[PDB]
Amino acid sequence: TSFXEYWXLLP
Amino acid sequence: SQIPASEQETLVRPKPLLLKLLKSVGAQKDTYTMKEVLFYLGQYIMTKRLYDAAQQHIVYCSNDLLGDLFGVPSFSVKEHRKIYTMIYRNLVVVNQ
Repeated sequence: TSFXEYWXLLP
Repeated sequence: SQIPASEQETLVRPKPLLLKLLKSVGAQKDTYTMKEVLFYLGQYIMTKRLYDAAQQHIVYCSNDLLGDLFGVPSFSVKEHRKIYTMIYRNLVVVNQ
C-alpha cells in the first residue's frame, strides 16, 4: 500500500 | 461560534513551527481547515521522501520540522489517534 493511500485514511 | 459540520472542516490556526512546515510546501494563509492541514502534512512527507520505501506506513522524521513537532524520530500512519493528538497540540481552534 502507498503512503498516499495510508494517509488518505486519516481524513 | 458555530459547531463545524465535520471534524475535517474545523477551522484552525497553526502555531509557528507547524505554520513554517505548511509554508514550506506552499501554504499561503494563516487559517486552514483540519483537512487542509492533513493534505499539506501528507505533501510534506511525500516531497521530502520521509516514508519507508518498502513499508510505506512508517514515516521517518528525526530532527526535521515534522519530528520536532511530533517529538519522535518515527511513527506509523496507522496510529491515527496518536497523530491527531500531536497535530492538535500544534493548532489553535478558531471561529466558524
